[PDB]
Amino acid sequence: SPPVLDLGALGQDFAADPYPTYARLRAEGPAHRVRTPEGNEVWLVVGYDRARAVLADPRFSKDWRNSTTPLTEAEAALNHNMLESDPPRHTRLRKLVAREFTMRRVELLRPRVQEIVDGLVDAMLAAPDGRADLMESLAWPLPITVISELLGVPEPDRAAFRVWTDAFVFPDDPAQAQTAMAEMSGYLSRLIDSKRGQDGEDLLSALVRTSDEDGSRLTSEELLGMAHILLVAGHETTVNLIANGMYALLSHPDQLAALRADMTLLDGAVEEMLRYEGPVESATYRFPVEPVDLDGTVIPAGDTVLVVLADAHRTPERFPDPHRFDIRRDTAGHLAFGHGIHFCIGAPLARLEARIAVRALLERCPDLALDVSPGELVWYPNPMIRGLKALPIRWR
Ligand code: HEM
Ligand code: NA
Repeated sequence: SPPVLDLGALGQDFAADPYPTYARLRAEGPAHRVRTPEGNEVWLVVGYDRARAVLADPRFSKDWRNSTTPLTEAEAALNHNMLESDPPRHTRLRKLVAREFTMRRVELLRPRVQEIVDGLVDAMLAAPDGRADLMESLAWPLPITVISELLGVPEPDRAAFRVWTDAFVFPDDPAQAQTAMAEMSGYLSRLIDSKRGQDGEDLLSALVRTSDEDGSRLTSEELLGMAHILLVAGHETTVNLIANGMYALLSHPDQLAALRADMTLLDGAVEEMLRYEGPVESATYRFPVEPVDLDGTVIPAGDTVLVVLADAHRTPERFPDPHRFDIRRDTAGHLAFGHGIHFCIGAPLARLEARIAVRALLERCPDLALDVSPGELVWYPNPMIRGLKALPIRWR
């Protein structure tokens, strides 16, 4: 049970390029005890077949009642949400919003998502020197705007979320992440109270009435948990898809040129962005309900287990020539949105946002290029998140 590797000790080189580390683990076997840079001891599961199996394996629970790790008040306040639940709670909670997120319902959002991206790109192109940070200009504001509109988060409240997620992803120290959790929990409880009795038609207003009409269908703690998960999971990964995906495309001129020559390759290109540079480096916490033996390594009941999606996607038996970004590759079966009962409910909306943003950038910036050498980029060390601090670009 002591870790074999402290990922914090490896520093920024590991954050920027974690792949050799994970591949070395994979060659030793499927599961490994590590300490993360944040100080948590966890098991990593590596290798595509084992990763896909554990994601779908009901022996691995998502409910903190099966973890041996105790929670703070702030943590406990937010965890009654579907991603941190098992059936039957999972089943009930996801049913409450499944209809909002279907391919057909999401498709009705297209004109508004297009308007948002057109507006943000209009503002970017107005820059004096034909330079911007893609993160600040597009990748961050697009997804927070879309989820905020859907939920009903007023415009001046939205900037706080970048501060909070910065604190959850890359905390200066553990106290800072706890403070941000406490702040966010209080804000969401205020926002829920502010919708009650206001006859709003946004999704948070509907969820507040669902809870008030029957507390057995959605309890007040699950109402706060649902607001939390939809708002945070509903933008944070999309931001990094857009920036990671655009970094990949701009880093590979042959693929960029293939896309420009045939824009019907756009959906496959966004799938290979997910496969090659997806934002979820490792899935969210799983806890074995009983001891689980993975090819002779026994993970104790209750320990925290991270499924390393990033290493599954570089397993060459499953994705041949895995280090090549190839927008024409067969990407079907990637794990970037997970697999099994927790498979991302946001996938149609994430795809719609990322496809619209990538198309608008290529159409509106015919000479788009990176305005930064790779060595000036700064990546997050947390093995759960693959993402950049900034992505400077330039166009004609
Ligand atoms: C490119 C963007 C996205 C990626 C890569 C992504 C990835 C994932 C993954 C890997 C999981 C499952 C995690 C696990 O099993 O541990 C998941 C779950 C989830 N995602 Fe996404 N996501 C994205 C965008 C979105 C959006 C736009 C929404 C807004 C609805 C959203 C809402 C959720 C929620 C609520 C869950 C929990 C589902 C459940 O437990 O049944 N996600 N996402
Ligand atoms: Na990382």
